[PDB]
Parts: sequence; C-alpha cells; structure tokens
Amino acid sequence: KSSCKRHPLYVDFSDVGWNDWIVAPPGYHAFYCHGECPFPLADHLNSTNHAIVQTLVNSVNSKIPKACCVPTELSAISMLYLDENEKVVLKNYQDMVVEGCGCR
Amino acid sequence: QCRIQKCTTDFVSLTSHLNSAVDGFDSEFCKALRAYAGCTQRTSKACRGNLVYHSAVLGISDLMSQRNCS
Repeated sequence: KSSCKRHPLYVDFSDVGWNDWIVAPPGYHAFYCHGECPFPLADHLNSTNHAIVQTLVNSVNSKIPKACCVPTELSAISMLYLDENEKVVLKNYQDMVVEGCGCR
Repeated sequence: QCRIQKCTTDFVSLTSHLNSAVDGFDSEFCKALRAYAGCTQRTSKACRGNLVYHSAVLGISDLMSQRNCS
C-alpha cells in the first residue's frame, strides 16, 4: 500500500479545546506522517542504520515489524497566550509543524 | 517554573498495575487520575503558556469519561 509520505492536517484550536489560552493563531497546518516503510527507506539520506537493519530483518522474518513512518524534519511556530496580568505574551513552540517524513 | 513533567512521571509510576481486572483497576486508576488532575491543578498558575500542561488537562478529563470516575 501507500508508502511513507507527509499528509495534510489543519489543527483548529477551537475544535481541540485550546481557544481559551491561545490568543493567536486560530489554528495551524501541523501535517502528519503515514505510510509503508519498505526497501528503500523514505528520507534514506537521514534514515538510521537501525531502520535499515530492521527492514532487512523484516524481509527475512515478517514477525519483526517494518520501520515506522514518523516526522524526521520539524519546524517551530510562534503563538500568543495571556498571563496572570491578562497581557499577551509571544512564545516560540518547537517541533510543531512537519517538514519531512522518514522511516525510524 | 512549570512542574508538569513531575505530575506525569508520578502518574506513569502509579499506573504500573496490569490489569487485572478484579474489578479492579477502576478504583486504582481513577485514584491515580485524580492525583494527576490535582497535581496539574496545583502547578496551573506556573504552566500559563505550557503546551504539555494544556495537553495534560484535556488528556486527564478524556480518561475520566472512559471509565467514569470522580
């Protein structure tokens, strides 16, 4: 089936129940990773030797599962929140958005 | 300073009981859930803009629904 790819995902903070503390943005394009990790591995330039060993082990013994499609390149986003003084505060939140997917 | 990791680690420690159910883990897990909920509510003022905290509150009340506790 479909190999390891990045897929769209818009996180609306109001649907998730975070509109009460996040002033801005109303949501964000987080994305998600999903898909089969057969030989050769997706993001093979950065993929771990262990994933290479495990997908080889899987090819000999199906009881051992293949490597898994997860975010391998992430990016941060700036958000606004209110503090005790009811004042808006900017903070950068690390590894919020997926830039690339790979097998791990 | 936000002390949310302290609450989670304590909860992960207390929730090391499988499974049974007698039944069971309902009176055990909901005690662990309330302890966690209480700990997060105590560090509430310090975690004003902490993502891991705001995820813990929605995570706790989600477990409180299934199975029913409090």
